[PDB]
Amino acid sequence: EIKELLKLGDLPTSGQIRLYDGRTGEQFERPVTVGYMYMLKLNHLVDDK
Amino acid sequence: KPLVGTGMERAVAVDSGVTAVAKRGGVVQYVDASRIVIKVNEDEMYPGEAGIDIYNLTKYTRSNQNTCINQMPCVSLGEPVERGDVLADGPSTDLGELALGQNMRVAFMPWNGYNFEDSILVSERVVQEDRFTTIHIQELACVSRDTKLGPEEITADIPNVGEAALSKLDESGIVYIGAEVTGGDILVGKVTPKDSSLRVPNGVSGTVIDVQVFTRDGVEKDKR
Amino acid sequence: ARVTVQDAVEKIGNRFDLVLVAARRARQMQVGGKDPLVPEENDKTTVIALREIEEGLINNQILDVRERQEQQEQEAAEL
Amino acid sequence: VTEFLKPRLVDIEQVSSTHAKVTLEPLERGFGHTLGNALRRILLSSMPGCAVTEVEIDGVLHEYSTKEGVQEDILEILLNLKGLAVRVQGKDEVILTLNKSGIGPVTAADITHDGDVEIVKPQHVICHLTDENASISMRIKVQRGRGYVPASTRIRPIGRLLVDACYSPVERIAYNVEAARVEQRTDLDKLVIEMETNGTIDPEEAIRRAATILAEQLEAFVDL
Amino acid sequence: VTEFLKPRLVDIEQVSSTHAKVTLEPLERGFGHTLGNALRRILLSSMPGCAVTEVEIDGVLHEYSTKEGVQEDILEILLNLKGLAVRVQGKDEVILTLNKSGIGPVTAADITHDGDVEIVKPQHVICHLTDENASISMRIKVQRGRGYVPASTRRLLVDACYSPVERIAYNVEAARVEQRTDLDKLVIEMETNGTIDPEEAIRRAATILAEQLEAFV
Amino acid sequence: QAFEPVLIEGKAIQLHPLVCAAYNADFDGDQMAVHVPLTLEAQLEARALMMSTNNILSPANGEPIIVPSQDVVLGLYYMTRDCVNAKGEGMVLTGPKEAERLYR
RNA sequence: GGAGAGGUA
Ligand SMILES: [Mg+2]
Repeated sequence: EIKELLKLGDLPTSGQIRLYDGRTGEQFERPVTVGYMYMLKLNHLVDDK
Repeated sequence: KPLVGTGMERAVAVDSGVTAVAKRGGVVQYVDASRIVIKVNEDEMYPGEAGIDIYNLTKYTRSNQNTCINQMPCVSLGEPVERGDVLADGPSTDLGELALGQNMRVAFMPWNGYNFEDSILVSERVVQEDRFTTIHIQELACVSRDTKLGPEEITADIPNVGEAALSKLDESGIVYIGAEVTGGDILVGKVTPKDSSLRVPNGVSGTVIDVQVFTRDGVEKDKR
Repeated sequence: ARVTVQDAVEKIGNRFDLVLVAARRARQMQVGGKDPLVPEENDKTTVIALREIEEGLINNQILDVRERQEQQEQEAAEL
Repeated sequence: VTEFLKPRLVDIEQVSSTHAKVTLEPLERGFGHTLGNALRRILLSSMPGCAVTEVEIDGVLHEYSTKEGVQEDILEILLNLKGLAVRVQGKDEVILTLNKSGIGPVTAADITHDGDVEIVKPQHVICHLTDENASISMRIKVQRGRGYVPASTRIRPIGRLLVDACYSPVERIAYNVEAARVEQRTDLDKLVIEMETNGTIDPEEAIRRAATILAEQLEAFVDL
Repeated sequence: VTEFLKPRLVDIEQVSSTHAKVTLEPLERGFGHTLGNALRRILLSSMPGCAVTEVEIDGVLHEYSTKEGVQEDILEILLNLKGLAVRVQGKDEVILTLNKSGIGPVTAADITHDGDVEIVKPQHVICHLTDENASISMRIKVQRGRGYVPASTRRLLVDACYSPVERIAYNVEAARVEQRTDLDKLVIEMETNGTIDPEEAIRRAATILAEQLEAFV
Repeated sequence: QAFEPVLIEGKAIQLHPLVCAAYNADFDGDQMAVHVPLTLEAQLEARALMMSTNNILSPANGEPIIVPSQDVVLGLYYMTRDCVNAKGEGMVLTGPKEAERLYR
């Protein structure tokens, strides 16, 4: 069902797309994985240490 | 909101105390940044004591770990509401479902070693859009002990310091509400009975948002 | 600047008395009014002493004999 | 051989209000990517923009309080204001004034616009007044800048609130190289720059700005 | 404001005649890559140059043979010939001649060169003769080009090396000036083939790009 | 271990990634402490005994202790491989740097 | 200064 939902949108079903480096501007081979992840900022700051 | 939850959010959100869950469904009569008023439906109303439900929202107040908790309305004029529904979102909630952090676009790939062992490389949009900054609230106290050589006071005058550092103290000796102090400043000016003035801890910035003073009985109360 | 001490250790093959000889030289150089034998390039005294040791124009025995000679002249400096 | 065709601007297609496309043609082999990448980095890096810097609300002392009548806090007002889009013709530092009374949203269109300052999106929302006799009057300060400038690192009364600046018109830049058809030749490219600005910058002006900055900074290599 | 730091080329160091290290300091936050990378591509890919393109061995019909008198095979010979560095000021395409007899190394310095044709490194060994009475004469055809090409895309054919550069690299790191914070620094390091001094090559690349993007401004 | 310091406009001690193996120091929140040697002999002892370029072989056994750990190794392994049929297979080159230019 | 609780590696 993840594959089906992905294909509902026009995204590549494999889950991995092809990026481009920022500095050089040339392509990464080996298509990489990109998505959306939920992240939290834990209560261990640097300025309290 | 978290893009991929486990459906067990709303329960944790409303079964904790932070969100302001309605008690009798009705119609919002006037919302505001601080309070809410609900005209109760006809059915859920007692015969006498008609009244209308009213909620007050706790604005910025320190938690136990110095993280500010406040509540924001999540409704508007004319919106019906039902029993058990959510009205005011607390800290880290969104339309009454738990939301602790942010969802961000992630790509798995080594990048010039800047994520060697477990480190994380963070683009500058994450800080430009200001979507991780967290508000902290600290409480600083200053007491006027009753010691030998007589007691000591909080007079605005202290020795051997230029008026520049005193620009932020009013005539009494307590900083104004809203002054933008920085590292190494004077919040209340105390005197060595014979300079014990409280000072901001080094390195911290921020704005003063509230001042309180308690006085023991039998002592005249100064202007502030 | 220095990153290693390998060649200096080769000149003085113990890696412990190396520390003491270099320290004595740097002490002569810092509080004492002596001068370096190698051109300085905005380098601190410890690194300069190590560089001097590296070229082999100062070791323990030559340091001691120079100290003896200068002290003999100092004894002859009062007349 | 030993001679290179020079590029040119063929058409600036305006697909939408804030979405644009620029076409450059012709390009010898191996320049497509070079110019595309150089221009992308320049455009995303440094374009002169305009943004709000200081706010001065009438009856507020610091941003952590609340005002009676408005729905959001002051923090959300500042946040919504930070994303305001505006262009100024001559002056490098202007002051706008907003006055509103009566129920409803307060769009950017309620700003008392001067002759030269131009708002690009007159439907942008700022706050919701929820009382027939609750009013807000504020004095916005707009400056001209060249990037990101946090409130902390810049450089008076207790009435000024400082927001972070985000002077950058462009938001997303993409590009594509594709073979074209000159009278007759093979391996002759054509560059297409897709631009999504926030509406405050004219495309052709932006691309010319990037070209001139790149060239006049590259001048330090000739006659070194 | 809205005005940028122009640096003045801080250092150029000649570790050798054909290997140079030029450091430029300082540059805006994130232009070291932009400039260091455009120059990289414009140097490697496209630039005027003259390198041998075709081979004509007197006694070989085809490139699948071996000659009585040479201790190597033909393909290694043309490999060693690929690195030959020649400059021709006047004309673009030329055909040049060599002819060697007798046991001993066959160096480019012994070639029959003209005034316009100049060999950069005359000590460029080409082959070794193992017979006192075996001789080889050879005709080499050289052109003007723009980087690398294969030969099947165009006689004994070899790949081309139309460029004076051989290695380019760079790095970025922060550095200090009068009184100032948080910029970047560029360190170009290049190794030309002697056909032109490295500094001249950098100048050539910069002017190529600058005149390329003129019509925009 | 000793080190030279390089000033950084941040608030975290930057550490060279090779010595993490020696410290057994993951970067998931580990804290480290900094001391300074005051006297002269202490400075020379640091430089000539504990500077990181003098502890390469572990005292337990001669084995090196700055082995490239976990990511550089992946890079090198992916670098020295061979697909049976890749782009530009079979040509001949005039030394390493020529191959580098070809690849770039 | 000493106890108790929680937390990080
Ligand atoms: Mg750890």
